[PDB]
Amino acid sequence: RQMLRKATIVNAGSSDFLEGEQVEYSRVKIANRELEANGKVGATYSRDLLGITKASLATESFISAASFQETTRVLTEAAVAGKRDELRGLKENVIVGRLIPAGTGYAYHQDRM
Amino acid sequence: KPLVGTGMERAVAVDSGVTAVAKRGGVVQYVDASRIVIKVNEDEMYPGEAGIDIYNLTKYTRSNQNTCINQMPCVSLGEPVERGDVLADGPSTDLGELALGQNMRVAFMPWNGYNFEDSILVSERVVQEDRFTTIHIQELACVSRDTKL
Amino acid sequence: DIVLNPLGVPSRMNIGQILETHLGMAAKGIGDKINAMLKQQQEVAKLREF
Amino acid sequence: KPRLVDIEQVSSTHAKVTLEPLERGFGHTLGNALRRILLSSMPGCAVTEVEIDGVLHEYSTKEGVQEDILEILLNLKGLAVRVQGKDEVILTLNKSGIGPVTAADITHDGDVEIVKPQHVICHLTDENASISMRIKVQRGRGYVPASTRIHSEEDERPIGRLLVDACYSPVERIAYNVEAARVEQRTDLDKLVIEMETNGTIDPEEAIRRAATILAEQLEAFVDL
Amino acid sequence: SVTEFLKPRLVDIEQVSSTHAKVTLEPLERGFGHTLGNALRRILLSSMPGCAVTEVEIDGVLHEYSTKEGVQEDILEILLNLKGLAVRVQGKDEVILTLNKSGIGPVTAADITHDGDVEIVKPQHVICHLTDENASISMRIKVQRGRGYVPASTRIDACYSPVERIAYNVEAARVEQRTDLDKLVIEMETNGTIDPEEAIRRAATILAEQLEAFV
Amino acid sequence: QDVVLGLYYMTRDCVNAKGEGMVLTGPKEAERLYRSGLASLHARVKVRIT
Amino acid sequence: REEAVVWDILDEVIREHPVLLNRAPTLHRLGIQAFEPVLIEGKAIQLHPLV
Amino acid sequence: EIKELLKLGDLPTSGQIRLYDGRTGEQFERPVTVGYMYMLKLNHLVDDKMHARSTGSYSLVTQQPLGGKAQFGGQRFGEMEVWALEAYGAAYTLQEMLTVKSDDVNGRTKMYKNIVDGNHQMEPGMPESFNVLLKEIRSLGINIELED
Amino acid sequence: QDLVVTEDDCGTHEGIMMTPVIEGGDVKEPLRDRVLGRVTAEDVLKPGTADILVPRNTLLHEQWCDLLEENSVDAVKVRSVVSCDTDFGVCAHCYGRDLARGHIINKGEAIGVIAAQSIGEPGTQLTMRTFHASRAAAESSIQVKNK
Amino acid sequence: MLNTCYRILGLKPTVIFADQIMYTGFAYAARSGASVGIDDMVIPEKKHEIISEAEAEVAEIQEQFQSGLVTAGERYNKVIDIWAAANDRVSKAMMDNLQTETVINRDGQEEKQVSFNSIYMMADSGARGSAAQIRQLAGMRGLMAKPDGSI
Repeated sequence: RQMLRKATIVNAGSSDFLEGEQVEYSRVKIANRELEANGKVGATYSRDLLGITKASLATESFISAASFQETTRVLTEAAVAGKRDELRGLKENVIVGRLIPAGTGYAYHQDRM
Repeated sequence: KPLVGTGMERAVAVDSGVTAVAKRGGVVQYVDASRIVIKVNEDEMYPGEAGIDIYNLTKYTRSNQNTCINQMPCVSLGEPVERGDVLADGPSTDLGELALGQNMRVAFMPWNGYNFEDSILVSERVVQEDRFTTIHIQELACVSRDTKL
Repeated sequence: DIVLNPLGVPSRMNIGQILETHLGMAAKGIGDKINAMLKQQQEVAKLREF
Repeated sequence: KPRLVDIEQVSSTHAKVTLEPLERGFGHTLGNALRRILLSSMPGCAVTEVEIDGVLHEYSTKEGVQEDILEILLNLKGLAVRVQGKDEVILTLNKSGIGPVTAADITHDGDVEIVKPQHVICHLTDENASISMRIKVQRGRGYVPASTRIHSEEDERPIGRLLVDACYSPVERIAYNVEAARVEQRTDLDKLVIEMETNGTIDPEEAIRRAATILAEQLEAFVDL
Repeated sequence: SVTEFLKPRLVDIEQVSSTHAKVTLEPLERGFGHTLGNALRRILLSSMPGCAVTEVEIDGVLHEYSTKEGVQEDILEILLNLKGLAVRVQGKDEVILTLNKSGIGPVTAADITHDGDVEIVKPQHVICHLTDENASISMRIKVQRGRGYVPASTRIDACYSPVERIAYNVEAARVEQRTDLDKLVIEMETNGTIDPEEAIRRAATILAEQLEAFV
Repeated sequence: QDVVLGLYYMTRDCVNAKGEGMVLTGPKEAERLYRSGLASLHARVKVRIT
Repeated sequence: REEAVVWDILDEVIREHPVLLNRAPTLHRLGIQAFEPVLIEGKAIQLHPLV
Repeated sequence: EIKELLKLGDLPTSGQIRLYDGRTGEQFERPVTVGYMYMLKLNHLVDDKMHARSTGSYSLVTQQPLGGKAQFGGQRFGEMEVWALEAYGAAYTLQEMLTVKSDDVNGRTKMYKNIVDGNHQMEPGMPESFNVLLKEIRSLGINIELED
Repeated sequence: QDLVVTEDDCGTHEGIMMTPVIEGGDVKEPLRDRVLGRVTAEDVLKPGTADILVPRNTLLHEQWCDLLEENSVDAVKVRSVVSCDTDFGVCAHCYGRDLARGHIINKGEAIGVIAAQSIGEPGTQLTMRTFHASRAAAESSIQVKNK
Repeated sequence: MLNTCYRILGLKPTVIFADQIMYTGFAYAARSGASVGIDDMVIPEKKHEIISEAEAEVAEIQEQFQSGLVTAGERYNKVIDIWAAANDRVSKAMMDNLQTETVINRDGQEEKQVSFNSIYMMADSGARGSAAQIRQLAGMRGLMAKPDGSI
């Protein structure tokens, strides 16, 4: 249920035709298009489903990616691609001394963010 | 000692070089704690001045793994000795037998689980008999000098 | 003196433990007898023959 | 009531006491209760502090002796003493020559009497040797190492007095037996036949009488409350 | 002195009702939580003088293994109901009594002739129940005197004890300048006509009585 | 190990034992079988279990 | 120098402040299980048999 | 051979004697096997494995404590126990080990101020050890500076 | 890593059906262990009445209700982590409810770590499987043991 | 049982149930006071029978090796299957001559029971491990293959 996320895009619009996008981008983009914004651009997404290594590579975090993977490449990658973190997940918070939403944390993170 | 032995013990301790091994055969002169001196009688040396074997017994000494090494006498005050007989037992050795540990009364039942998970009870008559006593010995060293004034 | 668990003995496997112990008693049971000959100050020929 | 009669006294060391009358749950009780009294709670006599003439610290080897100090420390632990007259006494072991060290050869000071003579403490090898041990003894109750003496100090000025693990208990072995019995004018009694071994440090009557009064002492509060 | 020690001290008792009790003891030496604890277990069971049912003659039944006309409870059940019934006697030694009862209703416990030197402690005890129609039973009960338990099997069941249950617990405790001391927490249940204090005080004095000869 | 076992070691259709079958109420039970003669295992005793 | 009074004062906090204990390898949510401290005069750490 | 020697010394063939307890006093239901195991002693005793140190000294690279069996009683946590710790639903018992009281020396020392009295409440800032992430990449020839 | 409970509940009422595997011969896996703590979307048992409810719980009590009575109904609709509306994190009614003290613990909780660790230690249990005829009678011909 | 405690009752009462299973369950382990002895366990007296049967059934095929009736590849398999048929037979002969062997008189005499000896009450109860473990100590040794994989 975690693996089944990445997808090849089907239809054309604001999304990039047939490129790589997650479930969290795909479903939200489809949903917002229906009955307010735009009908046609409402693009379907055909599934790209992987294993333990290749899927976990795709981190929205550039602090975190630059620790688990070959840091020979990824600290340099997060640097090269000029990528800016701005995430609210469990990866980045362990590292830079920020708060994880975990147990009681959630009660605070519901009030904070 | 082990009271359930095997048969190997007599060759091992002798060929170890740990225990005091008598090269030649005669009669013991002066047993001390420190050193055991032995008259040869049988052969006599090549140039002159009789045989006479001497053994400097090593006591309260150190090893690499932080322990005690003590050699201790066996044979009596003025007794005879043959070529290849143990005179002094080293540390954790006794009368041509390898001791290592000791002899223990052991039962095979639980005791409200004071033996839960392969654990051991022990009685106080173990510790009171002054059995498993050991010295863990440590080097505490110092260097001061090395200057140009 | 010491007390062990009987619970490890069948999970992983030792019968020598059983044999050494029952022979240890056997060794020391004959041993307990031989002392008494000297504890009573008896000795002479008998001790040899046992 | 029960009756403490009929003791098979075989030597000063060993003992075989019998008890003819005791009630139905009372052979097993006191029998087992006194097992756990006559082991921990046992006032006796043993070696504590000793000053060597020729040695200050242990871990050394004497000129003209086979046995090391650590060995001899333990030889002293197993030695049996009886004291009647004073509380604590200092004694001396003046000995010299070719011969094996017995046990008796001390100056028998005031009311000091030893029970066992054949104990091998040490051996002497050389001709004109000489040792003169200034031994000290204390009085206690249970088994005592040395750490508890260090905890409570104040006015302290000895170093030469080398310490020996103390063994304040007279009892070597404890075994109570229970068997059924017939007596004129009665129904059923559990006979307490008690098999005891002591180090030569206490006679069988005094030990039991003390253990009975010590029980009585503890049970005084129970009866009062 | 150098022979004396420190004696125990109770004064921490959890008193729940007249029947049950939960006593604690803060101080006792090593070797002395387990002793007395286990010694008194084997005192407070066999040597406990009380009063209980022994021999009984039924009016319409001779042998036990039968079924009565107009009662739910069997005889074997009722035998046990009688065993648990609690009696105190002061004057006499052994007495014969009768259970004259009849009608629509539950068998109480009071409806006996309160004889001479007989005092009962408990009135609400369900011994039996009587059913439809009137019914009638008149039990000629007999009692003896003893010390410990005697069953029916040995008699070629009597229950001579005020003690219901015995449980001593042993747990560790901390005191100032010391290593380990065994706290005797004693869980006791009585119902054989005796409050918890008197039983223990008697058992202590009975022990003292036996130990008087020893001393 | 020692937990599991103990419970069965007590809770078993035991062979005869000393007892045959003496009936008991409830509070009296545990004890009679702890007290004397009557073992702890037995098999077969009926009870007013509340 | 180590003292007798120190012990008595610290009998109070032990009930108020717990202990979190684990093995050298832990993988489950059954590693970091924590326990209320209780007074003992013995070096090697006593615990439950279930856990 | 066992039993003939057992026969020479007046001993049971079962090797099982029903013994009266020294504790309670009563005999066991079944006959307990007793023997002599010849138990022995081994090197890694209590002191070798037992360590516990509160506060004091620190390592030379980073503001963290030291390796082990030399100066400070560190005793590492590893990746395994962190994954454990996170799941135990606890934010503090992670942070205390990795921000409040390890990576920051001064984070301990401003909390040495806060603990004793009983005032409490947390303030970290930056976690010190991760500046070594930033700096070693800075020296690699890549640019890292806290902008925005 | 970062995949966790947030928010309230699943809006959509779709999911995967629950059956046994029914492997070859005898019952290797039953229905009883499968349903434990898994929410119902619609779920119609009987021949068209009511039985099971729109949001109510399949804890411990309603199981013996659906497993001792109405045994004929083998197939029942069940939700899943994928089968939800909100995509960031995941919705609570979808998963299931496997825990310690009280059934259903609070909102905002790890999940992804429960499984991955609870598959962590049994990663020691498996042993790579240690070194583990064509007769024309018993296998070609299908045989039944029970009535 | 603790399942059905914690499933029916709750949190307040179920702590009381589980505690004793330990404390008393350990107190229950010592009071029995069983044993670890040689005679505690009883191997079947017919050893030279099922083994020599296993020998002869194989020797029947081992004569088919020397002569010529079976094929060289299946010859190993038939010898193995015939040995392995008796391995289960000796284990079953063990398990039957162990578990259901009492023979005791209960008042009216002549009655069979479940034998509660040493390792049975380790195994039945379920201390740890299994029955295939116990069998080794007892009867037949477990077969270990060559370094390649075949036997």
